[PDB]
Amino acid sequence: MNIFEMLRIDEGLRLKIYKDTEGYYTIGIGHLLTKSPSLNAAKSELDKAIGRNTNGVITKDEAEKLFNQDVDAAVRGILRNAKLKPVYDSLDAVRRAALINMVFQMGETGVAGFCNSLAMLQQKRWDEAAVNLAKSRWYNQTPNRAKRVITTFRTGTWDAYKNL
Ligand SMILES: *SCC1=CC(C)(C)N(O)C1(C)C
Repeated sequence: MNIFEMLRIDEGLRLKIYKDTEGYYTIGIGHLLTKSPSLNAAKSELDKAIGRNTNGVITKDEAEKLFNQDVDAAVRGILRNAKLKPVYDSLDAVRRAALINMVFQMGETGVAGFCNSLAMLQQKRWDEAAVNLAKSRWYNQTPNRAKRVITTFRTGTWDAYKNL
């Protein structure tokens, strides 16, 4: 298991524009196109992202390309963020992947707001961190996914993602 395989399981793969759990136009492996309710706006973002006129449809290679960019961007985002970098650096590689997964899903800003949870993680109080992480809109709206990420932070293993 690794961050790519982990997010591939959590985000799925779809080659046509679809709406994500929040109702937002998305494509590929969880590539958010826009929060605008206009399909035309989403299509424009997609053609820009891919570099051709796609009419709302891309290939698996194209999906994987955006995905690699989105993973890289999440991580570099973490490393440029004064609230996230110290926790990230303090973690082992498995729990690092959990933190990348959160940022991919909710953005740097949403995760930075988890300051109480981040402090518990910095302190390696893994069970306490897990309890605090669940007290969140994130857990309530995507509980199965949140449970997997929280298990990863609690155990520092991939147990929630193997057999899946
Ligand atoms: S969200 C940034 C942050 C603030 C403080 C409460 C000092 N923390 O421990 C972290 C780094 C979580």
